[PDB]
Amino acid sequence: ASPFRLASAGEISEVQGILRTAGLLGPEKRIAYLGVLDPARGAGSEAEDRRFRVFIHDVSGARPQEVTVSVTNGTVISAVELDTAATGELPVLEEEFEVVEQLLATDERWLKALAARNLDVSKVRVAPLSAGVFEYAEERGRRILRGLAFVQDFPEDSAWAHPVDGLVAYVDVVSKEVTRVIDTGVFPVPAEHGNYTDPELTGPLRTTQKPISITQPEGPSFTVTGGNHIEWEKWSLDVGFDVREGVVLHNIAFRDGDRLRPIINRASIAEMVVPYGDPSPIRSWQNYFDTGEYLVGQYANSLELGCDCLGDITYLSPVISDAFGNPREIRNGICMHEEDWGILAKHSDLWSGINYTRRNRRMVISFFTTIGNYDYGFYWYLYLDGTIEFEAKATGVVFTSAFPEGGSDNISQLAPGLGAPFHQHIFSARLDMAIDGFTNRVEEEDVVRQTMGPGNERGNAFSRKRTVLTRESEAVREADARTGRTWIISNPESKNRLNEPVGYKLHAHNQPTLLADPGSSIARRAAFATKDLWVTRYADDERYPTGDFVNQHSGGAGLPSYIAQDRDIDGQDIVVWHTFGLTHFPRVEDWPIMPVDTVGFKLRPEGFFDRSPVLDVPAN
Amino acid sequence: ASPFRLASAGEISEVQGILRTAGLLGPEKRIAYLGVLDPARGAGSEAEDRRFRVFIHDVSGARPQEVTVSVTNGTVISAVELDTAATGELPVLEEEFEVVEQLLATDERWLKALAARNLDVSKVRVAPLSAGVFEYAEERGRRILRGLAFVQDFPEDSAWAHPVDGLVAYVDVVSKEVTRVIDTGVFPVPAEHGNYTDPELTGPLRTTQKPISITQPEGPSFTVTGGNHIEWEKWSLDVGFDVREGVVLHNIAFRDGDRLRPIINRASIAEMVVPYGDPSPIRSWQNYFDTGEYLVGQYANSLELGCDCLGDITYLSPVISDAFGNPREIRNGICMHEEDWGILAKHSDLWSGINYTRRNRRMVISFFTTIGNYDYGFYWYLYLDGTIEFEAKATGVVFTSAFPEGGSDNISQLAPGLGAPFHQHIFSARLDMAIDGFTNRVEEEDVVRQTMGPGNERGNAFSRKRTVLTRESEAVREADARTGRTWIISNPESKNRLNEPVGYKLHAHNQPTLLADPGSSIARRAAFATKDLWVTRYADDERYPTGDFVNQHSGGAGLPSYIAQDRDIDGQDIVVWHTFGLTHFPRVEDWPIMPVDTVGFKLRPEGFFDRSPVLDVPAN
Repeated sequence: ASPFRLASAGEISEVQGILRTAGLLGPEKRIAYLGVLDPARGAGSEAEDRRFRVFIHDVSGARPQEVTVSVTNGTVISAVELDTAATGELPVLEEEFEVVEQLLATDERWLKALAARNLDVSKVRVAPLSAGVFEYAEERGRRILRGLAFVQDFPEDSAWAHPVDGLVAYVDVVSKEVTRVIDTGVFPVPAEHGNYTDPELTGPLRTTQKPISITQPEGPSFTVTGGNHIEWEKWSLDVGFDVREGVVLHNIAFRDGDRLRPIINRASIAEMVVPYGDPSPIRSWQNYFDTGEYLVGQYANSLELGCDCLGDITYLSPVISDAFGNPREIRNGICMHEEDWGILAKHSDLWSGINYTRRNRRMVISFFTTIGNYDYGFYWYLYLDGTIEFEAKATGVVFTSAFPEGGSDNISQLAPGLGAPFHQHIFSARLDMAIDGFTNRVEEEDVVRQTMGPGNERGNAFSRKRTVLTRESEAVREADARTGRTWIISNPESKNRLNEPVGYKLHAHNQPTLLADPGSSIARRAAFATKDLWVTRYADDERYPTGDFVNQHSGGAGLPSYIAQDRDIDGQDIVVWHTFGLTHFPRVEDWPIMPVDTVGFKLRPEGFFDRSPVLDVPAN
Repeated sequence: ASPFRLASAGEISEVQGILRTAGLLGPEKRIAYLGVLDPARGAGSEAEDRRFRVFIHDVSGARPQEVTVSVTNGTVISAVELDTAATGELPVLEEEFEVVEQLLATDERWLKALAARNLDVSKVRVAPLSAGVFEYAEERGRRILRGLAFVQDFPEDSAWAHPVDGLVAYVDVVSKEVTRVIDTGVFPVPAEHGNYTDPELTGPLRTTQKPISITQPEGPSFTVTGGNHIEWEKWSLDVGFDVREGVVLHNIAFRDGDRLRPIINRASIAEMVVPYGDPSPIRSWQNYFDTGEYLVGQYANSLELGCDCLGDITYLSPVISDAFGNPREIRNGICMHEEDWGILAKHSDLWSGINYTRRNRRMVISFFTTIGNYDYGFYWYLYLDGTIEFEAKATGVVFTSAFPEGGSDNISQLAPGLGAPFHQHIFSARLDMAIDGFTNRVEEEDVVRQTMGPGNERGNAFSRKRTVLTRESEAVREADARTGRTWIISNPESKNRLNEPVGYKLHAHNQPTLLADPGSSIARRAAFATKDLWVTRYADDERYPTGDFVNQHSGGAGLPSYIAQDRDIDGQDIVVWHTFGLTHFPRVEDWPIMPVDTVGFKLRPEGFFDRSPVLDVPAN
């Protein structure tokens, strides 16, 4: 049908079948990751060769393996044994989070820690956080997780309101042993509850809200064919889904007259880091790689009609694989609908007497993911005028700590005795560019100010400078809001009627990048977050900014290594990597449940079309 | 009733009556401006003393006058004669724009200019642009306008498509004489039409768009009392309207429990400049002060249902005064409605098993204004969580020129032989702060990075610094996106339950400010645009960043002078002035009609409330 179609339950089963028949899926193997591979560069090869990539964990202690399978031919294409102590461990497993509370419950030094605090073990919940690479040399090669405790007064209580400070415990999940229990001191456990559902806290619910009914009596303007192909207002694309990256967009093209023009080949949020700014030994190791370590698409929520998505909604229910190879369906995990977006263009002309007004619309493709305390919304927008935008919505419950008596320079106080450490939410978007084809280049555009004098008189002139990025070694860029720095991706071999290269301009929000000291562990492991834009030559194996195995890997694996190749990017098949995020100094208004905050970027046509592409929109 | 209510037709008439009876409104007087004054600082004075301010122009040649009237008592409170050659001229009059095409039509040197270009005078439209203060010493004291020609092939033709380059003419509108006609050279007149209504250009209109129906079967959630008082989701305010500033917001307060908390006293866009970056003598003088010189609210459009504002709309029809003192009604000039705004807060908790989701809503108050080629949308948003946001939407038709053969560093080409000079759209918001009262202060917050070492180990810590602005002379600030610079406005005498000052944080977009050389005419006249934030001590006569008489004034009159007073702003009655804008390098996609582009800012609660203020929102 289409080589970009969503993986079916049948295919997941066939992989389990092929892995089983080839002796790779024994009773002790666990699938840490499984996802389809994208078709190869060279769409000339006719015939579907639907391949999958599988990361197989081993519970007895044996070396894990990276396996590639071809469901079409029913064979295993390759299988490599992995040296995790070198290339990094595999993604964490759902079944492993549950082991850290169980193991520590019967640990003598943990129980002694809780006794000194008069805390009942049946009420202590332990949060299984990923472990970076720090001092501890005995963790190398071993699959570790770290726990932090939160007291839950009753089954429906928000344990986040009761952090147990001064206590951390490392645990080896494979051999199932607690490697350490560190107790720096006793901190009072914040007693105030944080139950945003308790009528005591909420007070009487407002009755002033009248309904806002959004419908489409004739149905949506977009069509879905082949399960995931979308056709909307001249736009064309395929909505894919990977258990690691979540929603992924393929073949984004625009129908310019009698021509389907490609813009972006593949787009996804390829990584996401949440570094913590608390210098305390109890949290200085805290860094979530939501995409790399936990796999974003795995924890996707099922969206509800009227609550999560309002209007005329069309859902997609992606198919994931559980740890044993059985197909698992995320029902209504993808929302799709069109939205009104105010005025698109308007002018009341005095001379002609013509009054013109046109409404704008955007299409929305979204999914939500929950990862421990936080929930994130991923939104992609396509507008009538050719603009493409991405938006991340951060919500959920802020990670808490104890607010030290003397106050703190790295923690916010949210209630009496309750703290919340400073952190960032950093995203990395992978944009496989196909601006009117694969011959693309990136130019950095700066505004330039002119001194009053020769050309200038009056001193009113100002210009713009554009330098082309030619080699990968000079494609690592920093933002500059003062000079209005932006980046244009063009195709030198495709020109508009004015005989100028077609292009698209990238507008960043210019928020701060990674604040962690340059020599820190997190700086090395998340080097991508230290710069706003990276451009690399395309390669099939260069998929993530942090590499393929992020969990407990030591650093350098992603972009810093790809970039060292110093490949030519002037008029080639390039990939743009945009770093963007939020610096969060939690405020009282964020407790007990955090209201949505947002970050993103957008891409607008820069001489792509011959004139305005929305001249043919009617007036409803 | 309420001293903030909209000026009625009756009051406008009474002013005409009082001005007439006092011999100030003779047959030769023209009202260049008329608007109510805001109540005095000291709301203790009971009894309405509804005053008005009137700028009276004189057509015979006599000195204009600034008059203050009290419609309540039926008397003229004060009347001063103005020396325009010193303090600046009055705003331009509608009846004066029409004189510049008529005068030049019978001017020998103009006709000779058009003859050399084989252009028929009955087809040449002249655009009456405001005149700054430049070389010409003979313009001082005289009321001047400058014209630029555009050919209109037929009555419904878009003349913007046919700029007549190399030609400018200055005209004295009061004595009605053409002072100069400058012809630098003949430029080919772009022949391609730009009629976005012509089916040739539009092609067949799309039929793929299905309706999006937005209704409210039970009516809106907001109430309007006293003609302009709004009560919506704990929000309280008065929607005013001034012919110069447009929509103005008064007494913005939030109902926190059994308490109506003030946040902002008065908010408006007090100035707006559109500088042009073309160094050519034909346009190097071009600078629109949309608010200062043309009066934004005067050119407000009447909004249509379904086209301009969609949903359950409630209109306000402000009353302006024509040039003779007669009440003129702008029907449906103000749109008001509430909008759904996605997810407000959401979390699916593993430990408690509780799945929480709440939708967000924003209220919208908007109006649109047309000024020559451009149309601007002014939008104010109030969200459930206490966030306040402003958004300017730029559209219309780009001002065109001839694209020089050798190309240009300050002009964009939009079609064959058709150019469009570089420019900016700069806005200035005046925020009269009343954060929980009038004892406010402004702190500039910067993110601070920490070196790996002592407190830090691991090098993961990062903080925030906050310096208070105490004297007006140190309250002139520049943005810094790299360190995440923001500004918090707090009330040192009001504290939250954690015993910390209540506040609100200002988030700017960090776009570039004025690019014009420091010593230029426009830099002096629009000094406010050279810095992102200004804070001044409140005073009744300090109303605009550019002063009271912007037209042909030489510079320094606004903020640079107010600021020199060096008044204490630490815990006083302060006013925040935020500069924000768009740098526009027109692209082909902007021709023939420009799609909406936006700028703005927002203010979010920073420890204002004791906890999240949206805990009581229900789940519809």
